[PDB]
Amino acid sequence: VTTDRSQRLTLRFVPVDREDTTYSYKARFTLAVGDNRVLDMASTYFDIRG
Amino acid sequence: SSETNLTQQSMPNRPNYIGFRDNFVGLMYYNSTGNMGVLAGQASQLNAV
Amino acid sequence: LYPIPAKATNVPISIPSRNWAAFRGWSFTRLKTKETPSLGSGFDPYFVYS
Amino acid sequence: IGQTAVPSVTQKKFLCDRVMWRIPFSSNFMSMGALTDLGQNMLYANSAHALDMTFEVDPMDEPTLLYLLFEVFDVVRVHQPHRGVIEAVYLRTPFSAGN
Amino acid sequence: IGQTAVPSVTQKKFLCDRVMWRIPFSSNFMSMGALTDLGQNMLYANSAHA
Amino acid sequence: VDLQDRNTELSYQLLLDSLGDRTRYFSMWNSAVDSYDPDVRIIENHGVED
Repeated sequence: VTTDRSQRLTLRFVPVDREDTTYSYKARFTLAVGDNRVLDMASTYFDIRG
Repeated sequence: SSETNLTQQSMPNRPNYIGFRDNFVGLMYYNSTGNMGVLAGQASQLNAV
Repeated sequence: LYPIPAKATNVPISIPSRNWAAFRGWSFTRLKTKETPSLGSGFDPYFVYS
Repeated sequence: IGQTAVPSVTQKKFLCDRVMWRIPFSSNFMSMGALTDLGQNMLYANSAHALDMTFEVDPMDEPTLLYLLFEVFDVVRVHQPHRGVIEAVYLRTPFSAGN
Repeated sequence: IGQTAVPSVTQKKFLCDRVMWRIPFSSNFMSMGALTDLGQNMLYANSAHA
Repeated sequence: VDLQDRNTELSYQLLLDSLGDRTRYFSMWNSAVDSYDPDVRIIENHGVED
């Protein structure tokens, strides 16, 4: 069921690129799912501060 | 300031509640071909969305 | 489009990782900012030129 | 000029102005077709690459822009199957934006 | 120094004049071989990290 | 399906030159290319026949 290798439960990524136009904002992330892991995309969200 | 202006009356300004929409509706572009989001397998770059 | 500050002389730029299949090459040129409107808006109040 | 000509130094420069500078991504810089040979190597390369460019440029007293064109296939295809309707598929091969 | 010695504060530093600092990409920081154990790990030999 | 990083106006000015001759003016499409006097641009100072 559970691994006993050292491994994070939660990852935070930062925009590899961003754009800041007059009417909208873009961010690009390299979402990297490593070997022997699987990501239920329902667990993801974008954390915005402003 | 004047003797007539003692007789002014004031009324509270109308309540106006401002915040984000339910579930953050509208904060992300969905259903717009002009600003379409991307979830693509690097390095084929075929967008899955 | 990328900004060149007043009296700057090296203008570095980078593209985040992507795929270059059917890529054709580059063309490039230099513009003044006051002679360039931003098309990202319905109107450009900083475009003081004609 | 003449018999009293002052000691002298030379300045060489050029213009070309309606132009914008071009660099073909092609194994030798010729036009051998619209879809270049390196553009096809990068298909069968099946891998992502990053890019840096550094432009060195003369200083100017006023703010200026570098303008780049990443040359690309930006295209549409258009279908018209009944009296009422039109349906367009767009593509942009490098630097895509969806469908 | 001496009987009229003045109240004093200590300052500490080091010099290192021909070295260049090193950080081995080795799982325990030792040199066990010229091709390290992380440089042929399951992760770093398979996936394109940033 | 338009995009913020296309340049349709410039693209037309180049395609018209590739199709025909821009030195011929046409009032219908207000077609009359921006030009300069080259003798102003690059001064040929022959002096004067005086």
